[PDB]
Amino acid sequence: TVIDVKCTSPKQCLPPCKAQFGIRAGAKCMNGKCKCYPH
Repeated sequence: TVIDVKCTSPKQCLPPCKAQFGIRAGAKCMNGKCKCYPH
């Protein structure tokens, strides 16, 4: 998934990823915005 969590690092997208997107869900950054892994 992609959220409009704007990023300097994966860190700041990891709590929304684990919010709504999944149990062990992960997050990384590219182009200043998140690319969330819902697993």
